[PDB]
Amino acid sequence: MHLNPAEKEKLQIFLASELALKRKARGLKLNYPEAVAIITSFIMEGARDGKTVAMLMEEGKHVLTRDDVMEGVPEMIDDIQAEATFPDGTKLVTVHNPIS
Amino acid sequence: MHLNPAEKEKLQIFLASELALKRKARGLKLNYPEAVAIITSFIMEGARDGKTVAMLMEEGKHVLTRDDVMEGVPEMIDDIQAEATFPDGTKLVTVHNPIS
Amino acid sequence: MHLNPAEKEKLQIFLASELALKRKARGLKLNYPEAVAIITSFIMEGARDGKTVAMLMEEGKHVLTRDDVMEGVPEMIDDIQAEATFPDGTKLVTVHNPIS
Amino acid sequence: MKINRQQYAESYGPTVGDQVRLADTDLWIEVEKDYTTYGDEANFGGGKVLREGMGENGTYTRTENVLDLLLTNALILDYTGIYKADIGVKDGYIVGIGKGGNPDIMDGVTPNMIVGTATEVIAAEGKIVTAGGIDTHVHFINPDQVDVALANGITTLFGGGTGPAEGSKATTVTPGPWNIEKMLKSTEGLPINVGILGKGHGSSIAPIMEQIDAGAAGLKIHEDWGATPASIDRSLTVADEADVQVAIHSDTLNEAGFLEDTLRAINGRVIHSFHVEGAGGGHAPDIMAMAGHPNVLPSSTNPTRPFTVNTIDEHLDMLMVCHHLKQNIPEDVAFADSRIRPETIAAEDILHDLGIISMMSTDALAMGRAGEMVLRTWQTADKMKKQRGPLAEEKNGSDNFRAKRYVSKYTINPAIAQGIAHEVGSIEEGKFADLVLWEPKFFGVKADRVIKGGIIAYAQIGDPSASIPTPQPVMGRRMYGTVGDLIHDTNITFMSKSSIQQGVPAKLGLKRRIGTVKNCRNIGKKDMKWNDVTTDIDINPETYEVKVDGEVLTCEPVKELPMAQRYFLF
Amino acid sequence: MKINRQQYAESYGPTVGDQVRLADTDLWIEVEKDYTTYGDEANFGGGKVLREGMGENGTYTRTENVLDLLLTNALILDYTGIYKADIGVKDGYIVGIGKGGNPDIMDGVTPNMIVGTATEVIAAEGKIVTAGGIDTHVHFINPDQVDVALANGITTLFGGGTGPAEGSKATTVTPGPWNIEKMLKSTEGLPINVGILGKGHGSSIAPIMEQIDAGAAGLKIHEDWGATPASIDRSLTVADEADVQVAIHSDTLNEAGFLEDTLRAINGRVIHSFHVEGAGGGHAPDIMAMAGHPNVLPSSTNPTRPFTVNTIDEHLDMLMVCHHLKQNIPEDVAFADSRIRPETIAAEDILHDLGIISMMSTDALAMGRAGEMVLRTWQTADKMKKQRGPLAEEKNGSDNFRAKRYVSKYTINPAIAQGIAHEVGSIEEGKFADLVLWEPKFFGVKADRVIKGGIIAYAQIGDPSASIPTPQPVMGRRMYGTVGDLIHDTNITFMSKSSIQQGVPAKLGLKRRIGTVKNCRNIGKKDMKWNDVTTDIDINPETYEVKVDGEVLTCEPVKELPMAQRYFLF
Amino acid sequence: NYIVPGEYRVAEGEIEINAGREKTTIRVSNTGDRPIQVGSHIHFVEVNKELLFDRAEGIGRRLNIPSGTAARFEPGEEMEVELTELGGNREVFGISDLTNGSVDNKELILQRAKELGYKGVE
Ligand code: NI
Ligand code: NI
Ligand code: NI
Ligand code: NI
Repeated sequence: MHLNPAEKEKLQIFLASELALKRKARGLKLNYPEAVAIITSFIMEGARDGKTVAMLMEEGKHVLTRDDVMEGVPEMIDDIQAEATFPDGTKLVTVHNPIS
Repeated sequence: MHLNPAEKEKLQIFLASELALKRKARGLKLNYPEAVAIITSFIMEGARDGKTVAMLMEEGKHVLTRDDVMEGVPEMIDDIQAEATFPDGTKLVTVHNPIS
Repeated sequence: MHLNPAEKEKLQIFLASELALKRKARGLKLNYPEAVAIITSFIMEGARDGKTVAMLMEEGKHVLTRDDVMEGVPEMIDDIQAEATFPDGTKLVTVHNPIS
Repeated sequence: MKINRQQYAESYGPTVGDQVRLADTDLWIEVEKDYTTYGDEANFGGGKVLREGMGENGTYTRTENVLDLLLTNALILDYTGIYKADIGVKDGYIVGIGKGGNPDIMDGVTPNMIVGTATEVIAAEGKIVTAGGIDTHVHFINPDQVDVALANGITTLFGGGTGPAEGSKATTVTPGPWNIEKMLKSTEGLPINVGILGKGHGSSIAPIMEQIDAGAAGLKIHEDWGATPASIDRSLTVADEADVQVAIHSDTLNEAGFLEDTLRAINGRVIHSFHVEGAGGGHAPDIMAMAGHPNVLPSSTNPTRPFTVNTIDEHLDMLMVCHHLKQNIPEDVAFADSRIRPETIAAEDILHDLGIISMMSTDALAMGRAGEMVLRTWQTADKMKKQRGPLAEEKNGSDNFRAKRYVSKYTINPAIAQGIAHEVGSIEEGKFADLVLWEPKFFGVKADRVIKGGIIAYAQIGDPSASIPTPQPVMGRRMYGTVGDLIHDTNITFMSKSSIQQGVPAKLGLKRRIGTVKNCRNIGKKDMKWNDVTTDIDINPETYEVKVDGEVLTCEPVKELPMAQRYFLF
Repeated sequence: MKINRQQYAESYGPTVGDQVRLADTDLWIEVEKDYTTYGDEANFGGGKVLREGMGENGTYTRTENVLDLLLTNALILDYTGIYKADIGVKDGYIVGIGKGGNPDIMDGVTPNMIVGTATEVIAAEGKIVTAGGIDTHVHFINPDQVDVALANGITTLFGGGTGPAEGSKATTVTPGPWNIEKMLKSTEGLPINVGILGKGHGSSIAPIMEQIDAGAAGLKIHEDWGATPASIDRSLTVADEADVQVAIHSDTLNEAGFLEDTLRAINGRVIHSFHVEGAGGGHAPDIMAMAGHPNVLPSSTNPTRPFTVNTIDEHLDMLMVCHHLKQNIPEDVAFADSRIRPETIAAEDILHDLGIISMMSTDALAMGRAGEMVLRTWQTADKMKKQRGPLAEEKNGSDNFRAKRYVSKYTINPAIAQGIAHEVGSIEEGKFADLVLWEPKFFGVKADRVIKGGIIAYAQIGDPSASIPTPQPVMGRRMYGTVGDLIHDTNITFMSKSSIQQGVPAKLGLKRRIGTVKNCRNIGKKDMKWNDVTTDIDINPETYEVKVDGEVLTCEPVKELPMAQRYFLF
Repeated sequence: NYIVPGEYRVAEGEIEINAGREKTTIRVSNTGDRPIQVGSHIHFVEVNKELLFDRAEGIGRRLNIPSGTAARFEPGEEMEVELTELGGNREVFGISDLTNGSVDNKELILQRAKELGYKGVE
């Protein structure tokens, strides 16, 4: 596979997102790390899909809403940042105030 | 996400349980680490759901039965122990003789 | 569970295969590490199922075809090798030119 | 020109009279005073104040009142106060707490806090800064426990063990000269401060004392090695000669005596009483009465902290495993059961709130959680505010009195008890620069950056391949203070005066900073900061009811805690 | 007997006139010459040539012209040529480039490249071999960044920092004697070559110079510490005395001067201009004009490399975080915005292709990616071939001229700039054996094996429990060169002449190889290999249009790059 | 009742910066063709030569703005700014090398400024 250090680490974001999505599916309001994992994995999968950085900056604000998460979680997350390989190489996506 | 050392490690219990559940779904009798992974992940997800320690001590005995596992596996597992964050903080669940 | 070093590492092949299978399911042509992960996990799950080494050497050539992967990926993968616990202990499976 | 308070606090952190919520608790801390000069606040970055000729002095060499490191705009939470200041570090020690910058052009600069060519900057605006936690009940069982401790802001581990041997899995003991030497050498690779306890057992002085001369920093008396009147007496005789502390886990079984017999053997000498409530061990059912005595320095271990609806159910199997007991032996189960009492656990919450139990500790991996001493301290304080109300001593609607009482339990008090408060345990000038930065939203839960001897040792930081350090995954990671030979200069091995005088560090090739244990025998409960209460504690032998000043101490267990499911992935 | 070309290349790697595609780019390199004797190629294995009495000599002791290591059949890509040879290593250094084997029976053996009893063999047939990358813009923020760098073929890190402190997160600076000493000691545990930059700020000489005497290898002038005329002047005075290099990130704000004022302060002295395009920092909008001057050694950092459709959108938030800026301060945002210009980023692509920007670098973790210097160099070369065509200088349909121009940007040129090219930066006899093997399909993307001082330090290798090393999972892993004390012999700490003369390594107990920084002050743009162009660069202050020789330099951003989604899992 | 973890409850009132120090308003023009941004703590007389203002009025002074903020001058832009007095020892070293000592040496500072072409020495 030739995995580099970042590829290894970022597998665990995907894993945490899968865990969090299962918890959401059985009706739980998500906590801070769960919410961050879901939004982060969404960004990296979006890059893999070939979306632009600008598309993901705006889509990332509509992945989870306040009714999906515990009290205070929206205010705990000021932004989420993730880097992934776009068709034009690695780029940084920053999503400001992802959950209103 | 601010993952601490335990959060990182415990992701791999969830992963092993997912692997084991796929093997069970395609008709395989489960082995020792598979059985332990499934029961352990069940406990940690139960805590996340807000069950009590006492509920999980008794539910953990009904997750897998002897026909789900290979010969000798029930007798290899004297107990399973797991810690997770309950609504009232971290607690230890011990399931004695989980598979009769 | 008593995980040894190899059991820990090989969990991440299963994880990468799950990631890659999700990408394939949403219509993406797979890249080099994705393709390697899928074929590798297929081999290790086949061993767990109790297939023979000879069966997996031939099945591994039919898991992914060239239309499943990006341009050049078939020619990048000369072979895939994986070790897993068969009913008769650990064995090496080598799949030559898995994607024609 | 004037700045509104909201905007000022966003830019520089809070100032006098502002309050900050601790994590998702109900606890509020209030800034008591501020060392700054408004308009001359230090800050670093593009176009900011700490630049040459401006807030950075370009004239002075390092030796001329210049700092190695300035933490700007810290909200300090310490036994000494809750207040706003810059913190200056030099040669690995805190040298100034006040106002940093450049006396060329700024008013009110503390004279030894010059930002010069030699100065690194850490921005602490918007952070709470505390001393590193001092955990005095550590079982050295699994080296992976160190990062667990660092991630919750612990910077000193005192205890014993040789790894997952049954003696170490039960007791904080590194026994004898050879095991002590081996563990001192292991310590060279542990990125945290360490002191090692020998076995406080024997009927002759020499077998015990030779552990102190070998490099132990104290002793542990544990019932699993025989907490007999003789072992108690000999250990304290040794400690009084050597100037080290003795920790005790007393005879739960009451085999050779009741509590009063243990106290007679102690004979008024200073002792640190571990897990004083007794679930973690000690004379059944009344060991917690030790916390009333003037010669006792009392600590709790963390699994009983605070009293919750699940607390009892987890304990029996935890105890059986720790103490190597058998479920098929009736007396083993009866021994275990004798230690688990809701009446004394409930009273323990209240005794903490009253300042009668002075310290917290983990009991890491032997009925305790290595990364939850700080966590559970604040959960206890929060539960007590909810159930007992603000303490009488509070003002302004803040919880400052409670916050000083509770922060002392895991910082200064354990350091005083173990004879190491000259080096660690508080944010004071002249002490080692072991500092923990916390985002208030994560306070007591997950540390932002852990500074050890003036260099960052551990941090919550993101993708190492990214353009900046903030992208995911953000996780706890060892930093440069732990790498190569820097691990030697950023950490202290605490040892007895005699082992230091006898040249043990040179003999063993120890390269770590060597700290001297001292002033352990001339202290008492009165020396525990904010937690100095002595009183007669009565524990009913039939009902286990705890009374102080003729009043039954009891409270309800809670179904939910803050600093829990909002934060943790598992 | 004759062998067809296809079969010859499959067995021994390519020979004279054969071409090889670099990864999935459009770039082709051609073998210019071959040192072998056809029929006497060295190879190792069962029944192969390097066996006793045959291609291995059984007579000579190690000192008698025998190698410690032979890399067989390498395709070398270097500023010195693109050619086929065996590479011989001894005492950690490259001692021979030519033809290895046994003079007993083989024709054309280079006299000091005998394969003997003492010789290890690495098969390089079918591999491209390059010098290790020299990254001269490293922020030491997170130790996990080292493996990231090694995985993309970087073997030397020059820069500064103390971990994730705000000063280090913004600037490549390890400030003052104490922080420098601490980081030299940390370096003992980092499996890569290192040199440390001090703070190039002050109005008096002594505070700056004492950093050089403490062990710094150079200085960084950064606007966040005040990139004033005084700090520039004093740093260069120090550098001229000490024979070390100065890197500059200039005053973006134009606060104390415009570009012409910075150039006047420099006063014709040698300087390394970091991120010369300016998104990473410097006089807005015209800093890139520095790359025309004969006394400037100009580098780019990597996030602007090459110009793509997403490049601009990622930059604002990246910059705000790096420089500790606030979104609620209008002037902070205006400062950030002033640095992000498609006009100068597009021109930067072309300036690289023309040999006007001489170097690449990362800016690791402070607006740059630790593992993408090599990656983005080749993506830039590929984009330029697509948009500008083969360079006029090319022959045979190959891209050899471009490949030598671009490989120089991250190997020899940074080494020359920092005064370390006597030790590292190219595959030449007498230099340290820092070598990277690449499969052509992974060239510039993921290194196969990274050799440090003649021992493999990092490799893409599989299951450690398997019967052979190739089964999955194949990932980057530290090898034996990083373990135990071998980490000391396989890596160099570069230091100033004065610190070496003053015995700093012995004082600090440094066990690594010590490299001397020298010949930094007597060089210029003319000394940059394949990238030596001086010219008047005009940058329009209204439109930001860049002109050279009266022609506007512009190109389009691309939507896709090679060396991207074919290779990476995320 | 809603809990925002780690939230502030700030006190009432406002913070006066640089209290008790003399304030001075002056007009300043960017005569250059590139933007100039000036930080809160730079000795005001030592700013970019192409800023035109009464240089004498910048001696011993800096911008009266919150610590860490700046004033931005676009090309050709003239605006009024408020200055406050430097404190501490009232000495400046380095920067543009116009002072290197007490800010009381007005005549020497202005002589150096004029010789080096800092605009607005009268
Ligand atoms: Ni105990
Ligand atoms: Ni214990
Ligand atoms: Ni820069
Ligand atoms: Ni930089």
